[PDB]
Amino acid sequence: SALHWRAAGAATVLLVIVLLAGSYLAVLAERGAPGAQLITYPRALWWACETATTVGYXDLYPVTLWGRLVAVVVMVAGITSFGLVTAALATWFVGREQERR
Amino acid sequence: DILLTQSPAILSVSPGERVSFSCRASQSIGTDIHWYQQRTNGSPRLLIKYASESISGIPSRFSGSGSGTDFTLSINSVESEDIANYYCQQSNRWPFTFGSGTKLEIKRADAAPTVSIFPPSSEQLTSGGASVVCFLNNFYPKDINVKWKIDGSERQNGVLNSWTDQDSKDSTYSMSSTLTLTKDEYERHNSYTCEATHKTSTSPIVKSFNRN
Amino acid sequence: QVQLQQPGAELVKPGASVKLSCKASGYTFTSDWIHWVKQRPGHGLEWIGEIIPSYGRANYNEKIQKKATLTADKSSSTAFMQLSSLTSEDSAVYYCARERGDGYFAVWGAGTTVTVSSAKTTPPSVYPLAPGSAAQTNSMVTLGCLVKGYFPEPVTVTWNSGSLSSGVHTFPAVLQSDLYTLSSSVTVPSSSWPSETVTCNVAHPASSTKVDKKIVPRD
Amino acid sequence: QVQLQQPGAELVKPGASVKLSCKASGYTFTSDWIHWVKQRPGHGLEWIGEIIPSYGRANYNEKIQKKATLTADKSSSTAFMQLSSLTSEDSAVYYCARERGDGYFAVWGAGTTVTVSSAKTTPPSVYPLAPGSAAQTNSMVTLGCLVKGYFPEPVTVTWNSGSLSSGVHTFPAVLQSDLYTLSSSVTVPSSSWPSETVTCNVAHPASSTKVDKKIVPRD
Ligand SMILES: CCCCCCCCC(=O)OC[C@H](CO)OC(=O)CCC
Ligand SMILES: [K+]
Ligand SMILES: [K+]
Ligand SMILES: [K+]
Ligand SMILES: [K+]
Ligand SMILES: [K+]
Ligand SMILES: [K+]
Repeated sequence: SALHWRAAGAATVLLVIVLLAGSYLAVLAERGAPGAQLITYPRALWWACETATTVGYXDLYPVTLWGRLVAVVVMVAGITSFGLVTAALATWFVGREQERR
Repeated sequence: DILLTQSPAILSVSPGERVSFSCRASQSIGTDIHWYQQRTNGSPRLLIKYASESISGIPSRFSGSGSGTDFTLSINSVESEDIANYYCQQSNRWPFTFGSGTKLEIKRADAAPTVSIFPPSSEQLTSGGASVVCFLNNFYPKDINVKWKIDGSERQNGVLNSWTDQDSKDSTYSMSSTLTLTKDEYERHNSYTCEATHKTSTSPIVKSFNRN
Repeated sequence: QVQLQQPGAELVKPGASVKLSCKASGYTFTSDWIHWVKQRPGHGLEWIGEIIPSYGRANYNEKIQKKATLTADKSSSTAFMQLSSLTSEDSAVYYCARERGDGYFAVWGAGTTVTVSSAKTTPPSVYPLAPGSAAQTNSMVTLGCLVKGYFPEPVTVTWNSGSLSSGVHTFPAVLQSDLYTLSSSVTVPSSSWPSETVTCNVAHPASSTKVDKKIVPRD
Repeated sequence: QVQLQQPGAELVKPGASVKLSCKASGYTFTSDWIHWVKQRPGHGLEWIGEIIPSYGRANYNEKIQKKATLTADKSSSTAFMQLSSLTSEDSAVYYCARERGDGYFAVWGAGTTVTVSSAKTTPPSVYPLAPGSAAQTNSMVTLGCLVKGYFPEPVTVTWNSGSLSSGVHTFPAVLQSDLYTLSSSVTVPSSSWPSETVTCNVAHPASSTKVDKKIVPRD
């Protein structure tokens, strides 16, 4: 197993961890702010997924400073992970294309 | 913060009939509404979650509906055990809040009261006191009057009354009237009477005893 | 088994402070929150605050004056609410409840009746209530037991340690001269008494005193 | 051709259950949903539930008590609604409708009249109604046929197997002693009768009986 592939799998396991920790900490950060909606865990994990993939419908989002900081970590972890996979697919294609030559 | 309005505050229905409690939120809360039941002296009990989801252990008779700002808790064929207070609570936005509550009341057939008179006990006298207790049990409607007569003469001093809430066993009401007097005051009198005036009888139901 | 255990009562003098407890059992998760709800006699449910034990953070109802401070003990699985500088306005039943972080209160404690009074604790006097010698009887007979001279509320009255629930009425207490009084009533088929015992159990949490009183016929 | 076929009627005793059917024809897609709508006499349309045959999943109106269970049969292209433990409150016309998954009901069934009664089925007696011998006539003449002694509703009355629609009035049924009665009226130019036949066709789905009755002059 090549490095690019390992970094990818590793990025995916880390993403799943950031999603679960993100869901937990967003609820922790948001309860206490009047009007906040990101306050029960099942919808926070869903919020965490749509943030990490950058879709951002939104239907829910953080209103406090710490929930937002948590949002930024989720965003960056998702963008980095999906980017790592893209780059791993590139390394794979470039390697196999040099063999077809 | 989200204001939950429950109206009416009191709902009266006939046995076996279908009833509906209403809860209106000041703004839209999807289906994040939960219903609880609290019987007299009891702690709240979860009945429906997320507006319409069943809870294990709760009679199928109970159901919820609504989304948005308007919610309904329904009971198919209400029965005595349903006599209680009902609350809605929302979890859509911080902080969680409760509605003010709706009381369920059942209109059953009229029932005459069962009166019982009890002389003070020996253990009580020994401590220098006397209490003549009278129970007016399982009557309906709840409107009722009780009169005390000592040796044929109406007594009013030292009389404390107490009424129970509609009974969740048979939808009736009951009341207890207690005449408290010192051993002395109790010793210089013969018979004690308890008279109950109720809608079910033009004549009062009375109970008396004489300390021989 | 009971998931949340709370003391039955607490007497507190105006200006003083008390710390209520809520001991939890059953499944416990990192996503659990313990809530406290206040209910005054004849009134509704009022949210006070919440705490997430696994992390120790608490939030409070901003619409009301802050009388509470919440803390939790991970090892003993107990949540505590410190009420301070109380007044009569603070007298009510305080329930704790558990929420699995999904918004609804799956289970509630039995509640702690708190009384803010300068008065003094006093156990109740339990007296029997058997029919008088002249009282005629039908297919059913009614007995009861009188509970008076106690403070503060409440008292719990059971018949035959609970096995006798049907046919029971316990009237609300009445306050007179810093002392409460109430009576409970029980109706059993006349042919079953006194051949079969009928005892009333009266518990008064505020004084840690529980007493029984068998009901037998007069003379 | 008729896209949704449903039985005309069903008689059910209180407490019993019945299963209504809706046979569909025409184009059928994976995105079709079949809906059921209840309508009580003199009242509006009430949504009951829906089912997507291609997958077998059904949803129901939560605002009302659940009396229905929906199922579908892919091979026979038929949707079924099982109503159970019925009472008079459940007596009404039940329509099925088809939605191509885009929100509106493109086509509806004719509907099944359901009656919840302890009564018994009874075919209708069809009698003629020709003018009396002294009745003078204008450029038009009026004939009719009397339908009585039937149960439950409904009955469908046509004139000359449908070819005669204009000039027709079928009055609403009246209930008396567990039996319905109604009359239908037809007006044709006086010169056309009786040279040209005029027959009234009366169908009563609840008893699977259809009968005709030609209308001729008296004596
Ligand atoms: C790939 C990530 C997908 C995340 C989906 C989250 C859905 C949340 C939800 O609605 O869940 C609703 C239910 C309750 O109805 O909550 C639960 O007990 C389920 C545990 C997740
Ligand atoms: K994007
Ligand atoms: K986006
Ligand atoms: K977006
Ligand atoms: K958006
Ligand atoms: K948006
Ligand atoms: K991208």
